[PDB]
Amino acid sequence: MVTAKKDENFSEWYTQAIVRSEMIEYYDISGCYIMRPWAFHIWEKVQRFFDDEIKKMGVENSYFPMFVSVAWVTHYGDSPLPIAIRPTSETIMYPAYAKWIRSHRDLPLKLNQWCSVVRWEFKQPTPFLRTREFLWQEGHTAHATEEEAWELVLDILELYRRWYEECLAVPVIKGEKSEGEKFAGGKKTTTVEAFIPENGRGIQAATSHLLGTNFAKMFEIEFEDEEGHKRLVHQTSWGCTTRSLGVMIMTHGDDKGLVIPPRVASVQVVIIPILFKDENTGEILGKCRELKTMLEKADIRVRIDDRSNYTPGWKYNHWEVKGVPLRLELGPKDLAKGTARVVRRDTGEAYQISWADLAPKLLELMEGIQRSLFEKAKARLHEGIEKISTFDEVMPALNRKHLVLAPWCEDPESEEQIKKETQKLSEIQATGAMKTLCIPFDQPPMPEGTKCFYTGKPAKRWTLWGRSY
Amino acid sequence: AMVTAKKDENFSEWYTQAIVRSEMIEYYDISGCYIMRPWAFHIWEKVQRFFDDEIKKMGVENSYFPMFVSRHKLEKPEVAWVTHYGDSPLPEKIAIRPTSETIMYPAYAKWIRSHRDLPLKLNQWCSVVRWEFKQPTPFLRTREFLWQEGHTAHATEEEAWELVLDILELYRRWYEECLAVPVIKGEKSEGEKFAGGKKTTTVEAFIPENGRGIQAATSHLLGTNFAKMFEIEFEDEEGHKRLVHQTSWGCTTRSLGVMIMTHGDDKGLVIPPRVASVQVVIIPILFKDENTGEILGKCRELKTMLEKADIRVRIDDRSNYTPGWKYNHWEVKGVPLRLELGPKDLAKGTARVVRRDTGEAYQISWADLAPKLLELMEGIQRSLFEKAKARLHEGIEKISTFDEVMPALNRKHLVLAPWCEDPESEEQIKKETQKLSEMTGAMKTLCIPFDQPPMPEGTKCFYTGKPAKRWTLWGRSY
Ligand SMILES: COc1cncc(-c2cc(F)cc(CNC(=O)c3cc(N4CC[C@@](C#N)(C5CC5)C4=O)cc(C)n3)c2)c1
Ligand SMILES: COc1cncc(-c2cc(F)cc(CNC(=O)c3cc(N4CC[C@@](C#N)(C5CC5)C4=O)cc(C)n3)c2)c1
Ligand code: PRO
Ligand code: PRO
Ligand SMILES: [Cl-]
Repeated sequence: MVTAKKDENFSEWYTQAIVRSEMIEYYDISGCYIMRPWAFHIWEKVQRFFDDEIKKMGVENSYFPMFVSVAWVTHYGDSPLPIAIRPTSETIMYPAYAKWIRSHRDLPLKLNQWCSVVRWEFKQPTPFLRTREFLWQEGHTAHATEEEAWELVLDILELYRRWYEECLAVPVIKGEKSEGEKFAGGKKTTTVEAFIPENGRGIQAATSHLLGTNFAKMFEIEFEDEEGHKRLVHQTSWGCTTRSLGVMIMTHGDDKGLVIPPRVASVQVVIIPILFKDENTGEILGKCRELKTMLEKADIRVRIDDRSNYTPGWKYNHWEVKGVPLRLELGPKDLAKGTARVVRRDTGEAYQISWADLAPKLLELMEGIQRSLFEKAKARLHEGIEKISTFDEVMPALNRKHLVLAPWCEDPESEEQIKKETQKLSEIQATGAMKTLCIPFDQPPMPEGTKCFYTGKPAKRWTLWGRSY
Repeated sequence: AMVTAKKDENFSEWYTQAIVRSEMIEYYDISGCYIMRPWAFHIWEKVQRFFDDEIKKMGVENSYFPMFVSRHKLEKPEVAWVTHYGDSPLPEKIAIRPTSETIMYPAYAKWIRSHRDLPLKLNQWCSVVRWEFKQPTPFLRTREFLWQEGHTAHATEEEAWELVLDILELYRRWYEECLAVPVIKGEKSEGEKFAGGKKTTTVEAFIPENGRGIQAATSHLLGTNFAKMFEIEFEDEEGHKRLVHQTSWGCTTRSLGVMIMTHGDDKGLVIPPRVASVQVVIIPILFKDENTGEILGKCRELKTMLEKADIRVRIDDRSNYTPGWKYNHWEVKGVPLRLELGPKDLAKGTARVVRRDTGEAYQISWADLAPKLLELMEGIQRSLFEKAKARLHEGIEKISTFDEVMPALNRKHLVLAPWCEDPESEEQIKKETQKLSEMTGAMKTLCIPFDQPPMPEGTKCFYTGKPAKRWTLWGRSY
């Protein structure tokens, strides 16, 4: 049972929740975490969704080696050798792209791979959020024109919005990264950002880069034109990781533990026979089995927790901590009345449902839960953003654990200065630096001559700032 | 580009040409590692979806464990050691997984307390690293490869062994039902067994052109051995602690290599319809604007019709290539069926269909296309399998004495021979066969087949002269 309370002791709540739900297991190498089925199934679900969608775009999967020509591999079982793990595979894939692309009809080229990457940062580790090894997908495409590459950047970003909002019920904000926060060596980075109210931090949910021609020039990825001229390809890359699971956990969880959106939950309905220690005669479990078969006919994912020793209250708490969206209780009166009691995890509301009506009503409830989780989260996102005009509004907003939307001149040195000055102010108040999250695609109007909230120069666009992961 | 090496003359060069010119493989600066290009990955995804669906029906759940393993857990030459980060040594070196028993089973020891926690059935899809010094072979013997490894724990041995056999049957289906590759079920010798395990079962395949057997997949009864070393125990119903009974089982991208080698021909790849991401490629014949728009439109209608019968169709309407180039391209890639549509076909209300495996052409009315192509695809799948099965049967000589061994090996055949099953004799046979051969010429056991021929009373071991125990399949091998 989760005993830390989410808003009072958030990091402790997160650690308790992810372990007591059986999502992760600890490991004797720092920064590495076992993904148990309760978490991994969620990965399987968003992976299937995204993979189906990119295949509709003509992206095809592949596998490139994990060794880059540095985590050095010096020996093979104490036989020394005469290596380097991928943090990301641009340098692994792009020589191959230079080889594969010769003329305009070789384009576009669109590849994806699902794999794990290793990033051995010294800083402190947190499961799903920032780890030594994590799973992701990385897509890399090359196009004859910049317009086509940018169109794909935006299509992928929309797919990421759907990954978060339709699968995980997490609202995100589409936007463009500042010059200082864009991918190294690219033209323009787009992103979807999420918000964590309990610590007021923005977090990058996924990222989709217009690399432009810089990588082509560096790796000599050229193609011959239709008129016979050598031209550089225009490239993109885009990635999204198991950090999505962390965001989902933080968005929907409450004081009792996780809440898993029905669309991705490994079990959608747990059937809990109200049986005590020697009560097994087959009457309750039989109807439990019948109900499982019926519900599975409607493509509902069901488990019966028929484990001998635990009380019904133990099982209720166990499955609430895991965050299964619906619980179906079947005990003796239920059996004698022909009904079952269903409790939905997000609100605790209970329904007495006739056995005939179970599969429809549950489908209904699941849609309700999934929509409600999104709408409540979207409302919290909206209540977490203060639209300001001047710098004196910044520190107050940050102390309410909010982000700010402010008019900005988009000068990069100004972003560095704002980082340093908000860090300074935070230490004197006693990680406190505030930085840009994105420049949202949805731009409110910019009245003529609006001043940048920090520099006083002419503002160019509304920019989203906050403390960050 | 097209294949020009002949499969029955320079087999190695033929294989290299077939995997490169079909766009399956790309070479890499780090020896023993290859890029797996999309055309190969499509086949991998087909067999992966099949096997994953089937183990999900058994209650196995997917998971993901770390790629790194500590020195103590690993050792409770193949193994790659991360020893430095930059110029600095790590305080303690850590290893990249060659296999995950030592990574998963400490967690198993912690998760299993009661008979109510069993069975525990997990799988993961990942890659592993076995860094041998010798010459690699794309797909078949590589330093990094993709696989699935399944790991289960049970309250009884009988239950674990049932699961071992059920997984082995899934591997038979993977090879024979999906890839159309015949395999032989059997049990490994004591010396070829998984180290630490109790009993290893296997499906073995055969490569006729070089005479070599190769393990296609493997399913181990670990028994209680690993439960002992990792202290994986459960309380039964009367409060007594018992060790669990364990299995582990794996299958890799080697299967793609075996498929290639089995069905490929002088024109290159031949993909069995069941694992072809493109079963039918439609090639519109456009020459000097003879009815361009109408031909393209009819191609799209035919694709929709075929898709409704679940046929996997691609229209190659790419402009910058000729029809003849498209023929060669999709041939070397092994697409099972090519459909051609031109002005003549447009008028007659028909299409011309060429099957990759034999080259036989058919003229088919549009209304008949779907049932006829479903039939042809079933026929191609079954024919690939049956021809390979005959080649496998012709590549095994049943013998009784050692003096028949070297002739049979020189015919590039395997031998099925009665054997006493003492391990010393397997080492002795290996050494003598190698010496007589004069890339290894040695002969080792491939498996003791489940399907045992009769053992007449008093049959002698082909090598020691002691009483034979069972028929054992031997050969040169990968
Ligand atoms: C940022 O300052 C830090 C502060 N405090 C601690 C750390 C830290 C500590 C460690 F011990 C180990 C690590 C290494 N892991 C990662 O860097 C990382 C990055 C991402 N990322 C980065 C952005 C991205 C998106 N969208 C990219 C597309 C991929 C996405 O998901 C996801 C995960 C799970 N892990 C970081 C780092
Ligand atoms: C035997 O002396 C040799 C002679 N000549 C060359 C080598 C060699 C050279 C290398 F450069 C790299 C390697 C390492 N790769 C592998 O050993 C290997 C094993 C398997 N295996 C082993 C059995 C199994 C089955 N079924 C198990 C389920 C897993 C299955 O698929 C699959 C693959 C793709 N690679 C070996 C070794
Ligand atoms: O690390 C990144 O952000 C880019 C996009 C995915 C692969 N590399
Ligand atoms: O390497 C092997 O043979 C076993 C089976 C898969 C996991 N370990
Ligand atoms: Cl946290």
